[PDB]
Amino acid sequence: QSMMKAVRLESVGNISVRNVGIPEPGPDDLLVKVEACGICGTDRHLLHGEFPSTPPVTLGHEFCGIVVEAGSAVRDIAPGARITGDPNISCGRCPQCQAGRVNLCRNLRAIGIHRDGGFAEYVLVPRKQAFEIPLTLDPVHGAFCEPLACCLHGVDLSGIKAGSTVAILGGGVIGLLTVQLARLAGATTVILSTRQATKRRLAEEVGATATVDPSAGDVVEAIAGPVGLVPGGVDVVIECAGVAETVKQSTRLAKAGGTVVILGVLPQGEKVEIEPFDILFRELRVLGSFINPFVHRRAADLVATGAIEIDRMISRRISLDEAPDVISNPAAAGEVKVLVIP
Amino acid sequence: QSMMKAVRLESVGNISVRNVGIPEPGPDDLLVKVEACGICGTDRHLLHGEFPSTPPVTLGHEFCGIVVEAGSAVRDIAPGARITGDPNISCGRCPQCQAGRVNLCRNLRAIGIHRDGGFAEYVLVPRKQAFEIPLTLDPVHGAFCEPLACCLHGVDLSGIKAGSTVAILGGGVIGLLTVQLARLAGATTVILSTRQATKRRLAEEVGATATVDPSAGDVVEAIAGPVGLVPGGVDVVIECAGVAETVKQSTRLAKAGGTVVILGVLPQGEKVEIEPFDILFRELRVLGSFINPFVHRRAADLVATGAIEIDRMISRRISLDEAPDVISNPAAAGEVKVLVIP
Amino acid sequence: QSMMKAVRLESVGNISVRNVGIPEPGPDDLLVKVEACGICGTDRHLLHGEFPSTPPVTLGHEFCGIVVEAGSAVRDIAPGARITGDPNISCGRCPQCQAGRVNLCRNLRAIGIHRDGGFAEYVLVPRKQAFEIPLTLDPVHGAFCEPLACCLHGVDLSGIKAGSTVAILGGGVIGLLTVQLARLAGATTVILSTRQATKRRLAEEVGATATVDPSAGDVVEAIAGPVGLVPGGVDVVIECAGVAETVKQSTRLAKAGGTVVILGVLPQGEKVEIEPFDILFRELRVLGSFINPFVHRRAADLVATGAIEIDRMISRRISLDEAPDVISNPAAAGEVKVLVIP
Amino acid sequence: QSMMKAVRLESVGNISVRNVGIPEPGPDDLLVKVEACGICGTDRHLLHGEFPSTPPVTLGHEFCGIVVEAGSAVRDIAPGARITGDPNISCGRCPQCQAGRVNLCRNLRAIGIHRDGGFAEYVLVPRKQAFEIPLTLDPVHGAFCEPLACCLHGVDLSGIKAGSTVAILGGGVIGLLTVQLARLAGATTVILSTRQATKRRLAEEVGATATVDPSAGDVVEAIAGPVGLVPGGVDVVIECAGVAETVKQSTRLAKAGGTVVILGVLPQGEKVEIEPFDILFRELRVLGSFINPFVHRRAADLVATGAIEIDRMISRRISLDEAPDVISNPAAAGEVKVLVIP
Ligand SMILES: NC(=O)c1ccc[n+]([C@@H]2O[C@H](COP(=O)([O-])OP(=O)(O)OC[C@H]3O[C@@H](n4cnc5c(N)ncnc54)[C@H](OP(=O)(O)O)[C@@H]3O)[C@@H](O)[C@H]2O)c1
Ligand SMILES: NC(=O)c1ccc[n+]([C@@H]2O[C@H](COP(=O)([O-])OP(=O)(O)OC[C@H]3O[C@@H](n4cnc5c(N)ncnc54)[C@H](OP(=O)(O)O)[C@@H]3O)[C@@H](O)[C@H]2O)c1
Ligand SMILES: NC(=O)c1ccc[n+]([C@@H]2O[C@H](COP(=O)([O-])OP(=O)(O)OC[C@H]3O[C@@H](n4cnc5c(N)ncnc54)[C@H](OP(=O)(O)O)[C@@H]3O)[C@@H](O)[C@H]2O)c1
Ligand SMILES: NC(=O)c1ccc[n+]([C@@H]2O[C@H](COP(=O)([O-])OP(=O)(O)OC[C@H]3O[C@@H](n4cnc5c(N)ncnc54)[C@H](OP(=O)(O)O)[C@@H]3O)[C@@H](O)[C@H]2O)c1
Ligand SMILES: [Zn+2]
Ligand SMILES: [Zn+2]
Ligand SMILES: [Zn+2]
Ligand SMILES: [Zn+2]
Repeated sequence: QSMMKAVRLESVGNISVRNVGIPEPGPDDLLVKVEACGICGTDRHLLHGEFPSTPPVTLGHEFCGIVVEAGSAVRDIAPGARITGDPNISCGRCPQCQAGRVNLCRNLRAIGIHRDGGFAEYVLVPRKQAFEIPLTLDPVHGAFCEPLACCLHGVDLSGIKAGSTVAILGGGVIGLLTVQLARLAGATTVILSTRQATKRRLAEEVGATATVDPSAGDVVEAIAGPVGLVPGGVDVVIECAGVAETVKQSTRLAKAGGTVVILGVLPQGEKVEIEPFDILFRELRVLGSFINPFVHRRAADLVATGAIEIDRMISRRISLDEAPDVISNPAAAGEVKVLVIP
Repeated sequence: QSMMKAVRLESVGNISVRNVGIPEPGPDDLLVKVEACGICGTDRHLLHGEFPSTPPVTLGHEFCGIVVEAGSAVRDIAPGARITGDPNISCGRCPQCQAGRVNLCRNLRAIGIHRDGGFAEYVLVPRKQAFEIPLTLDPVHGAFCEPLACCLHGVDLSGIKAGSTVAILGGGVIGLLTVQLARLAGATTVILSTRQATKRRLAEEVGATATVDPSAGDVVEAIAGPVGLVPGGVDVVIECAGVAETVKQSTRLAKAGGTVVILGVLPQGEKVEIEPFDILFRELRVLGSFINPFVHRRAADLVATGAIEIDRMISRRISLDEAPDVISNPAAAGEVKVLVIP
Repeated sequence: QSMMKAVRLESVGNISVRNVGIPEPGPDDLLVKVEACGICGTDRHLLHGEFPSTPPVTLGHEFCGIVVEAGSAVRDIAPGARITGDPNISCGRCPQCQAGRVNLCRNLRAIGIHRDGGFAEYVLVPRKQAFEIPLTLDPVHGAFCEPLACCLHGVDLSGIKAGSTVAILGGGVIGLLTVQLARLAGATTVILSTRQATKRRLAEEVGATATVDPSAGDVVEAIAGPVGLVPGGVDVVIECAGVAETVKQSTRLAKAGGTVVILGVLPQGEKVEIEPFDILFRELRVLGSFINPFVHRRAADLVATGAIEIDRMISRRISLDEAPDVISNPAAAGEVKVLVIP
Repeated sequence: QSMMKAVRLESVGNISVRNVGIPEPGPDDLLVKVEACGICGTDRHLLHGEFPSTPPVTLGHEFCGIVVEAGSAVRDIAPGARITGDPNISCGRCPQCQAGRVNLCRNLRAIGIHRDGGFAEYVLVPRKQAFEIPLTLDPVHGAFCEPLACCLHGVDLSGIKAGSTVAILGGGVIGLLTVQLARLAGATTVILSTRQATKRRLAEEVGATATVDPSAGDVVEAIAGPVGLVPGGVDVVIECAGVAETVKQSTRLAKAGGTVVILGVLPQGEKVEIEPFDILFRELRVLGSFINPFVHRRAADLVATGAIEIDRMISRRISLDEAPDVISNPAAAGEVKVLVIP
């Protein structure tokens, strides 16, 4: 019996590297030897039961790798191909799915959450979830297609176009990918707010035209106020922090007629105040943006053509054995993305 | 000197019928003999200084009438024509105006607020604000084009289409016109929530497929709950009450992927709680809708073709002399729209 | 061995009723006892090889019926349920599919074309293609969900909204369903052009505000000319005839800023002249509309709620044995839809 | 009496530099000392009566300059300010205008066509047509805001977004500005077809990822064919040549589900063949794009922030006296934009 290492969430709180069998693919699956899988802040939440899951299960939902076996029903992608995986499996038979709102599937299953994921030497990827990318690419770059696709869906919703002004709240990997996607979609002012200096400097290397530090003073006045960066507000605010303060500032940063996109996840049940008078009189749009419906191919192509800076986003590369400790502890100071390389 | 009665807001709190000169039109104005002007809940707010204004000023911004004099620069509408007036004058030179967001003009002036309005025998209407409608029409029907246009802008924003399910919160004139516009835009379920029986019955006569009474139990469960009218939520919620409770219920009535449109005006500075987790995970849209940008002609045409029921919306017809008392007191029990006929 | 009648296209030109085995469902299929299947003009084309197919094959792609067996993997629709079938099976793995353009799937297979269809006592319907509708419904009404869904996609593309003016060219079943969907989507003028009197009268019974006869004079002048029904053109033209003349008139019927939607199928390779100067200077939109992407559930719900008149659309009800003759001959004089009842 | 040179179109065929009075502004006008006015191919058409005009009239509709006098009603832009002018004056009172389709105004008047334009030392610009830009800017850059705004409207219509693939047909100033706007709007492949080598090289300096020469072989195969640049077609084709061949190739370059935008002006009455079968079965959009509705401020801001390369677009700078000859003759070999500097 041929074995492999896998980082397994045994149950809420219990995570370790274990030896498991190499899975064998059904007729519509690909078996993929993982080149990289990214660690997400969702993975920490999954560990502490803050998001649901079906333990025991191999974590990891941000991965790419080389197809080493195809199932008998798969005929258009062969062994040797490189793919990135869309972890979100929609059912195709519920009313959300039949309306094209596949991200809102009521039977949604995610690879790395309800099915064994990418923190392992090998991972099973159903064919429909597999997106082919060039062999000439840097081997780890494909691991970014998933978080990039989430950001691209948000940027699509926002209406950013040539000449837009944009504020992004939060300088994690989502904020920083969003800075880049904002510039690519034509924004000529892209302001990023984040408390860490290192992350502000990185924002500027990957496209931010300015940055602000919310420790240093009132961000709303710094950005939107009479002597701020963009007096009267920006066209688009993208909230990428998932904390009450940034959600709360978002509408006051928007100009009249502007849009707020909520990418950040605030804990369930937690409440934040809005002012409906202002939403009406300034005709705002407040839009939730959830995962990656029909954008994975575009995301894969952006990475394939080198339109996105990926290398500066990688803070660290670790082994499978090191993963449980990194996932069990909070992120390090200037940390953007940690890649698990099996 | 030829005179006329006008209902004048002398200053905050002070309203009475006065004799004023018949205005003489500039070269781009029409002088219109008023056939009807509607009283709005905004008119009560204006009286008590809750919305700003430039007193002393003739109130009334929902009117139609017969052109009796044209200014020298006006050449395409002659004396004898019937028109309805768009009260909202945009400047055309500020950045909102140049972006096509004329409802967000930073120099906005409204007839009946910053300029003498329609509670008078005659009213001056700049040509660009005048929309011609048929002489064969019921003389008072034109007075509804303004509130109808506000509702039409909201319905446009909402995305209601053939087969949509819709909940409307508040059974004033805006709610009830919105019920009708929802059906016309293709909604096959249109549910109206309002506390007054009389207004629920009227809702059903003008297109509501069901009504609910928020006194009688939990509206959210009655509409969206497992054994409610539309289990799982409606496609579109239009909030037309302008109170904290309906704003607050709106998102919980929407299905995943749904839209909330805020038409109702909540007092400035007043705060209401949302749950950002739900907005994100259920990918909601929350949209403010403000007045009547580029929809006045369509609104006038809907009234001209008889697609909207207007007669059941008129609760009472009063004289100029009776107006100060009706405006100074709260609305009567089953009151929908009061028309001032000079 | 239990048998059934099926109308089989043996090969190009060869069509007859044959006895075939009752199919047995795979684990994701439903076996459906057909209550009705509609005959389409596409079925005549399929017979004469003008559209491709994989003979021998049972024709019929417009059907509804009662589930009599479920495959082992199907758990949410049981025997006894009534369903309508979406005949268009998309692959989910090609680039069109992954972009959400499932109607443009490059591996598209249609029930009744590449797979055995509904002109039989029983039909296999993969679960994802099955849409549940009420048992209380008229048994034959479900057979209209497919052509209705095609029309609904066209009407969605057109931008028809409250107060739109609309011309529809061609009074077959597509034109007539489109008249109804135009009114439901809020059009207040809906003009239908067709040469047959009987079909003009029917158009008026199901929502057309006027009709025109292209034999009787210049349709462009009758509709759009200075003394026509809508001087200067309509907002939306929907071409539903599939002949060179209606395609050619479409742009001249549209007002400046208007939209043309092409629903009609003109023979491959056939050419029609446009005037690019006019398309530019009058800023027209010309849009192709192809089948039924993500609209089948909405179509099924419109039929379920009785928002569409179906009974007046049924010209005749025939047996399986009568089908080969009706399909082999051209349509009769006032013929709208012929239903095959097994 | 203080005088100035002006390039005047005396009547069809007759163009020369003349001495005219310096105009005096009405109360809503600005008097602008011209820093630059661009020559357009429309100016040649105007000379030979191919487009209408109201001679005698000063030509020039692509200009910027310094405000030297304000009319008494103008209070927000003072002498000393730099502005670029929107030449297209809409009436605000026709049905197109009231629907927000200001580019389709039926009473449209253009500065440089129906009113004295920018080929003069001074030009009158009504305040609403004046867009302020920075004094720190290169003095001639403002002259590009008008053609840039036309291209921006086209790019908005096209739906180009992050990751789009694009073909542009014609390498004049419109094509080349469109290459730049395509890249800025997020296109990762931007292919430009033009016969002149010099213009292909320039396309590559300002953002084209590839270029093709339609003299060298079949452009449709070179771009969209099985071994072309983008097998199966691009997302967006923008036709910028205004000749029958490029209009005709446009649809065959588009992928299934793609968009064609027609910016190019083909002579009135001239006809080109389309294939309606292909438009339907490949669900294409063919969109006319006409001038600059509500995009002038965004265009001015793109030039103000330096997001567009302007200097490489200027082929030559000439005096007023040289203008009649340049306008009377066809454009020179590698000519992109000629600027008249008074
Ligand atoms: N919608 C979706 O489909 C989707 C997909 C993936 C992730 N997410 C969510 O998106 C959010 C960001 O994810 P991530 O992976 O980038 O997480 P992250 O590493 O937590 O990034 C968020 C960052 O926001 C910054 N921040 C905190 N408070 C702030 C404030 N008041 N103002 C400005 N910045 C502040 C922090 O950096 P400093 O320490 O420098 O301030 C923090 O690192 C999370 O809520 C995550 O759950 C959503
Ligand atoms: N966005 C715009 O451009 C625009 C334009 C015009 C007006 N407005 C605003 O729209 C709102 C409605 O105007 P209107 O003229 O129709 O005013 P209205 O006569 O005040 O109508 C609102 C109605 O809502 C009902 N209501 C109150 N609490 C409720 C609850 N908890 N649940 C359900 N219904 C409730 C009341 O009827 P019952 O007594 O039967 O409950 C009340 O009559 C106002 O806020 C107004 O300022 C906005
Ligand atoms: N896009 C899609 O997904 C889709 C789906 C289904 C069908 N289709 C296509 O849509 C078209 C209509 O289908 P159908 O089933 O309704 O077919 P149909 O029964 O052929 O209807 C077309 C009708 O157009 C009328 N007509 C012919 N020439 C005309 C003219 N010059 N002016 C006005 N009317 C004219 C005819 O009626 P009179 O004899 O009264 O003139 C004819 O009956 C066909 O081309 C079909 O292939 C497309
Ligand atoms: N929609 C609007 O609002 C708007 C605004 C301004 C201008 N326009 C129009 O847009 C068009 C372009 O204007 P422009 O000022 O850029 O004019 P231009 O200088 O005439 O540019 C068109 C260029 O197309 C190229 N061309 C000709 N035939 C070609 C072919 N078969 N394939 C590829 N390229 C070809 C030519 O360059 P080579 O010699 O290198 O081929 C020619 O220089 C004109 O029709 C103009 O009227 C429209
Ligand atoms: Zn689903
Ligand atoms: Zn303004
Ligand atoms: Zn496919
Ligand atoms: Zn106009």
